[PDB]
Amino acid sequence: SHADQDAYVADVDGILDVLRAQVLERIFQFISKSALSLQKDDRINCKVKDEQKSRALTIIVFGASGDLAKKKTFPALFDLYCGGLLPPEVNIIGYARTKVDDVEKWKHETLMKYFSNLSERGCHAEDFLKHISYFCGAYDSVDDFKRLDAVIREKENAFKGPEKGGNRLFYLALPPSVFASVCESIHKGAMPQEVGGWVRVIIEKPFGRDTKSSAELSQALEPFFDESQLYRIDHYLGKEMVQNIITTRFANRIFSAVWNASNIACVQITFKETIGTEGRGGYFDSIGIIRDVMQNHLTQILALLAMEKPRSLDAECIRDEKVSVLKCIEPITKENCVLGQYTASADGSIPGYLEDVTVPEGSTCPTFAVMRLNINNDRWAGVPFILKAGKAVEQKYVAIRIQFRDEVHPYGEATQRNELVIRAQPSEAMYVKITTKVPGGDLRQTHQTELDLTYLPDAYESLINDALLGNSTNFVRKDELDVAWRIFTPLLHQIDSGEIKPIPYQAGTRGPKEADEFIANNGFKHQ
Amino acid sequence: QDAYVADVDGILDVLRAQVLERKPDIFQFISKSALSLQKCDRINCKVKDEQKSRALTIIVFGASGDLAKKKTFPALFDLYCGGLLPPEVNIIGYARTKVDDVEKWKHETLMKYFSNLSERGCHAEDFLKHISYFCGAYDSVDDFKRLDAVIREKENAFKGPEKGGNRLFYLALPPSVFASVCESIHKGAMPQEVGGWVRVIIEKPFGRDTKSSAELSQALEPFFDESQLYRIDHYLGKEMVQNIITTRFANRIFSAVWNASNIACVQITFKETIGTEGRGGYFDSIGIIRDVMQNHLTQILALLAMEKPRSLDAECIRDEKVSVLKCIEPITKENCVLGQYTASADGSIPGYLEDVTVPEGSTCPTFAVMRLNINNDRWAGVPFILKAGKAVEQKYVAIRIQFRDEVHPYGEATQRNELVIRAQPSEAMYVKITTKVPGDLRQTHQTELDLTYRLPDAYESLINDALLGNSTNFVRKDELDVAWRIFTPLLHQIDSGEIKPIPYQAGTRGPKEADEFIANNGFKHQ
Amino acid sequence: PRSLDAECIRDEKVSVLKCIEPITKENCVLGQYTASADGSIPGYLEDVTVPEGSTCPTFAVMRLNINNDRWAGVPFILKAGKAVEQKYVAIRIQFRDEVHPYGEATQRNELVIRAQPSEAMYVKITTKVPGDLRQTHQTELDLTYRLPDAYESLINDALLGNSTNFVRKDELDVAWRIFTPLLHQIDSGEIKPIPYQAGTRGPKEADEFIANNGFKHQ
Amino acid sequence: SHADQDAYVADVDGILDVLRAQVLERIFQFISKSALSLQKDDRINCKVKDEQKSRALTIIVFGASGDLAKKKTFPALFDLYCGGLLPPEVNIIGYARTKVDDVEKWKHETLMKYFSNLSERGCHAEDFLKHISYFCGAYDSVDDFKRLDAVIREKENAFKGPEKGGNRLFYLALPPSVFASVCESIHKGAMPQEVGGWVRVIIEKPFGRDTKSSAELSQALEPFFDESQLYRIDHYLGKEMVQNIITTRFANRIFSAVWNASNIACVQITFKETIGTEGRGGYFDSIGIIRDVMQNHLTQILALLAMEKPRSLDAECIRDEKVSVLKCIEPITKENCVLGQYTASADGSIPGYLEDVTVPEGSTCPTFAVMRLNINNDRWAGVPFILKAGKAVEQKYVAIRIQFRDEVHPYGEATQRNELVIRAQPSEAMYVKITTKVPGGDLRQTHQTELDLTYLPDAYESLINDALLGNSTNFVRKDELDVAWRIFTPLLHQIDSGEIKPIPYQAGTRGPKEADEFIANNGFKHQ
Repeated sequence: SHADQDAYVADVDGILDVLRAQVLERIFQFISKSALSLQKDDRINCKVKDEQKSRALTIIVFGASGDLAKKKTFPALFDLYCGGLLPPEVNIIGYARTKVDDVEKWKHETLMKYFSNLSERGCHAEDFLKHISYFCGAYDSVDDFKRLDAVIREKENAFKGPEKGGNRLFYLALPPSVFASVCESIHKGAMPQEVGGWVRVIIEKPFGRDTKSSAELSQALEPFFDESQLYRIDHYLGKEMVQNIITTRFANRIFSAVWNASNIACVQITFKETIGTEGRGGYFDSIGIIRDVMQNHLTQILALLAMEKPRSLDAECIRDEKVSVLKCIEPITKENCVLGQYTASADGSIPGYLEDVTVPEGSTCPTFAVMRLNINNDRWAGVPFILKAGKAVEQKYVAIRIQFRDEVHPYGEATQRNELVIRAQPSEAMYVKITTKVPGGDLRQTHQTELDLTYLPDAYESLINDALLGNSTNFVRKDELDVAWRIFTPLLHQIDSGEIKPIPYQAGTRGPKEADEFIANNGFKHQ
Repeated sequence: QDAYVADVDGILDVLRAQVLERKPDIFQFISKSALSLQKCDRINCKVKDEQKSRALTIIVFGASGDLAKKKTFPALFDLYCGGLLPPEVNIIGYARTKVDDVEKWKHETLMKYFSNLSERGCHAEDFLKHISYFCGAYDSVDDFKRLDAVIREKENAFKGPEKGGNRLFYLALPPSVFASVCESIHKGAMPQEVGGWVRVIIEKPFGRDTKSSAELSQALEPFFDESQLYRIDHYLGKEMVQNIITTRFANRIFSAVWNASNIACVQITFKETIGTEGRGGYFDSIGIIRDVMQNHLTQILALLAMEKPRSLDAECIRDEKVSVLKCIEPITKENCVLGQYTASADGSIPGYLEDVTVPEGSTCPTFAVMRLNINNDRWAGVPFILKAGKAVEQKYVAIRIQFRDEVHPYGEATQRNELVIRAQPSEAMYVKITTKVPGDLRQTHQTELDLTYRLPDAYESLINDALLGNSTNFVRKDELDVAWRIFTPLLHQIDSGEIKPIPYQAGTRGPKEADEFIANNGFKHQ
Repeated sequence: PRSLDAECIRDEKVSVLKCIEPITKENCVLGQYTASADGSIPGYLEDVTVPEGSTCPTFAVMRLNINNDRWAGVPFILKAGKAVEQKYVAIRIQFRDEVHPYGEATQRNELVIRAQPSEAMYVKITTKVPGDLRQTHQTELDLTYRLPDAYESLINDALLGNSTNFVRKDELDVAWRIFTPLLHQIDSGEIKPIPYQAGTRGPKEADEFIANNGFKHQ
Repeated sequence: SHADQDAYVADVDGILDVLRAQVLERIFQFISKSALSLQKDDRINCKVKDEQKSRALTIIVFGASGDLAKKKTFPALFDLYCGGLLPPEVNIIGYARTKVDDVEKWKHETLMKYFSNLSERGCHAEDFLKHISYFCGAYDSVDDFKRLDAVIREKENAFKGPEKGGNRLFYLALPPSVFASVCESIHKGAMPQEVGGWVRVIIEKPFGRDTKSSAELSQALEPFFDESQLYRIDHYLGKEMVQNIITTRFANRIFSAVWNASNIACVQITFKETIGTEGRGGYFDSIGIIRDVMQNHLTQILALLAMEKPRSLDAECIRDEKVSVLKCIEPITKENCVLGQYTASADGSIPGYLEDVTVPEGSTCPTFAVMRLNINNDRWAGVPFILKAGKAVEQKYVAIRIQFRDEVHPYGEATQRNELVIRAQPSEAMYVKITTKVPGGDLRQTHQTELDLTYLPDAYESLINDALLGNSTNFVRKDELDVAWRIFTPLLHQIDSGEIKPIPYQAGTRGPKEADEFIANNGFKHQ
């Protein structure tokens, strides 16, 4: 029955392929006619693409003096440069409100301080600054963007290459409250030239804090930029993990056939940090652990892991699949959620969550959450999916763990549950645990063995790269974002209404003992 | 063309997604989705010889109003493109505001709202040539005499055999000015004695209770009679009414089951996803019952429940509409559940009370389920349920007739048959029955039999009907009176606060209590 | 098996063999070796103790059909050859391809259990290469963690009284019923061995037979 | 990519060198430990060698009365003597079946007639004969070899030098049919004394006539003598050409870096003689031009020229390389071979091949062959290699010609293909053709110039010398010989089966016009 669902998809896809094979030799009405008839039977080595070095490119980092841009975005562009993935004629413009006199001292004192000191990159720092300009403006004056437009065209017409016009990535390293005006501004007069050039806009979290707030922003931006252009970025989702999820499964019959209710006992996605929040109640307390990394980061990982088979690796096909599976998820219930808030470490080195000037005294805000999701579809019905996130815990870990059902017969206690782990932190690792024979001679003399399925810019860097390459896969689409918010918002309301409460846990522990009881009571068996 | 490799792949991508959602048993589904994925011409004149034999003038009062410019004029345009207006048709937009440039007015106020369809848009300029603007009062006899002269002008120039002219007056106005417009027409701009009829379309609301409605009917009747008067309900399509009347009355099978001994319940449902959209203030005076239930749903009920007409002539159908309505008991508060929408989850629809033009403490229902009792031989003890809702989970209008179950012998291997007539979001009509599956008789399948074989839309259908003089789908004076007597006690109870609307979230089905009410009044889910 | 006891394993050996249809001549390609290029292996017919006109096969590929729920329509191919290109004994399970979505960026997974010329057991899968998902690599996962050799293992087994790897009487009977019609057809001359040169893989027709019965090379 | 292959070899060799540098200061397990840790980061002037004049040496020329021995081997030993490369105590024994009475008249009438008359050597003839003995025996009687053994020990114990025992070179100037018995005979009782002495055995062509025949001989000899002892000799491969091939390339970055597919357009190895076969159909007709010089002589030249880089100049390292590259050669096809047979010269002075009593009338035997080999490896894939051999042609020539790809841009017709020529006959010559500027002044005014890369016993003599010195480089090893035969045998079969036929050509012409068309159609452009 599980085999027939997959077979039905594979049949449909096979029928579409033979239509495709025909309708690529000389119209909708040829589909219907063929349907009836089928029935009857060191130096930066440039790695960039040709199209990439074929037209001009300007990256505009708006809010260029803000912490995010100088400490993260520009150092990330710097690494892409060093790794030979920026086009060689790349123009980069930091835009910001403060007027500046010595442009070169700004690049050095505001930007360079934060570049990578590593000796493999030290050499290139000054090289990369030749590509950077400064521009002083506001985020709402149509004037300033007409001025910017002229500056961009200056650099664009100066390009020494075949195609005219210029591609423009607008990076809004800004508070979301200004996204709408900046976007309207770019629409009114800083879009790429008519002759040629794509436009793309990277926007930064938070993408609202609930269904309502998030949809307001989407409605606000959608008059000016469509889903082929907008790129809602998640700093923590890396290429390497996404490929581990998609390829390992979908390229391989062995894994594909077991990726279902009939074979999987339980699935946990875990995001754990030893660091706390000290001195950042300024952002965190309003947000909480669920909105911070679970609604956005863990849920995209879930979507990629649980989705049905896309017909191809085209980005929007994958995104279609993320949306369909997210739509099968029941809104999380307060009955399926255990919350924590951290207090001071036993040793007394790390201070508790409430022990912070920037945190409302008596705050009830969760720094820890374990929850069970139910995915109601043919593939997943009944399978526990556990999401876990926690700050100030025992170790820094990010992994998927899939636990498969035991074969009780006939090995019994001489075997145990196979598992598959996809780890991204503290380092990349992907393995299956299986039971093998030992040499030298009874059949029940067995070992556990971990098979290593394993065969560079970091997560953030590779997202900027994908956006330059025009690949939307790992970016949350508008519809996708809405559904995710609908999965979490009702629980978030019950939390704000006090209906469930965080359990205290000392910084440096696993978290609340009740969380582990919860996990073990939701289908997981300790190895 | 590496963008031919692309677009067909997207086509396939859409087909794929269709089949994986619906999951057919696949070639034929792909076949019939390819054809649903497809689905400078001269206007061929489809008009009768009586219609081309005399001049026609259509006068839209309130022409610069939202109803007339967004709905009436685009409708007339569609009829023009469809060949359903005579070739020499004269249409006059009458309004109170002076206009420097009538040609600008035509482009900016009307053409803006014409269907931007390829096979329509290229007639727009030809259509505007049939349209004039006229500036006047709605109550001054001299203005209608000046209108009369503007019309006679066009009539007396008619390039055709009969003299005089037919005049359709469309009153796209508040009901408060109808009496004065009608009187003004009576005294000032009736058709020429030499020849032509006068017809007058008037828009809802037709009062807000028995008394006010009767007052309004008495205020109009000295000027126009029920052969002239056309109380339009925009939603009642020709296609759904043929479904209701022919399927039943032409067939022994459906005639024979259309009664108390075979029908468990009947539900007439009107659902929209839109809210009041800023215009809460206006709606707050009316409420959902007066808005669509006392008028639209009740006409549907009438047609569904009537005895057999002495003929298929319009007034015979109307007589039967009247007779069955006369058998309906006034709705009680106990047989009524009210709702009032709150904000949608994504906030695209603000709550009904969030609208600043809605007064604090409003108790106005945006949703209503109720039960009517038709006390006659055909219907005694059969629950008729009317349901109407704004800001619910989908856009949908349908009749669902559920027949009594056959307990023996199939037991749980069968369930209640249904006949469904849907008008929105598309036309369908079908029966759910149980059939065998291709050893045991107990192995059965619920199956749907499609009974249903650019036509004009429901509103356009009614305007065409009024041009041809077919009264069928218009509420007659006596019919209207009786309809108000069904609902007015309930409305009084509601206005005295005896029933309170239950809050529901916009985008949901409505209050859980409304579904329980349906399930408690003869409906089974299965 | 109902358990890992020897006779339970043997019961199951018997049951599955009982589901196999007798091999037909049409599902059999025969070979007979000729002299190696360097003459180190004289041709089969050059041996004086071989009678003139011998039609005896030194090589055989054939297909068996296991008619049960688990195996219906799965080709099982047995191949045995003398004087071919290498010394080798292995099981190769090839899994069905995932056409969508990787297309030509993937290929059929395999599980291989080799005993000769050394023990190996491994799965071929496709994995990602460390931007595009379409960039993939075929990789081999070793599943295998002076022990006695195969023959010594069996004698030890007989000393300990473990029957597992020995053909039981009923099992044997059933095995003969799989092959005997084919052997009769072969002894009546209805199939003729194709000459192949010693040191080569065997007749080209044997490889084509494999490729025509569900195996893809890639 | 071509640069990365060479770089990979040079890296590996560099890693092995640092292992070598460590593991020469105090075991396999030290390789693995150092591997992980490297990751984390007139009168004869005697020219002979000391070892040579340090132990006794007996050269036994078996079949000493045969034509080969008296006309070639003994005169060749005579020249080595004159050139001061035989040890001064050298014993030389001619062995043969005829019983002889006056040993001194045999040396004079059978041997001396054929020594070099040249006045620089005339003087030494009688000197060299003092070193020669005669021995009468058969090639299968264990008795005779025990008798020989005693005679050798006689001469060996009489040696007036430090080390005891005696080194023995057995030279089988014999028909190959007797190699096996003579070798068994020497094994049974004429090997060097236990105390000391190497044994070496020179055997003479033909080494079979195909894969099967050649491997029989190898199996026959290998019970008695291994590959450090057996010396399959090719009279025509000279030291001077071998060094030109190996040194010029492998000692020099300039040549090494261009010795590949990416730079070379085509390569021809040519062996041409004006002489015919008259009165030697007795050997030739059974053999043909392909087996005579192409399978054996041209192919060793090819191997040396095409081989990958050996880690050192140790002989067996070079031979390993000859084998690996030979293994990359596709068996020659009849589609890639043009054959000729010569008829009488136009002038009518040289008689045709069939015009000979010792030649089967109607013989189809090729006196001429041009063929294309494909070497399927990273270095050579797609590069035409043309072998050409012909008897009774226009000139006596033996040369390698390497034709490099044109640099079309930017000199155009003011430049042409560089070439490298290594000639051995009619005289030694090695040059590159390149394009230079002329003085007195446009950049496109250019000349062709041949650079001379040039800075003594003959070919045969220097092979006997290498064998005395124990150097196997220019001798075909057992595995090497097998692979070469596998490259040629299938074509030789198609030839014997008549599937391609020789074209007639008049003695004294280039050969068949079709051969030159063939060459020009296989990548070569005339200068």
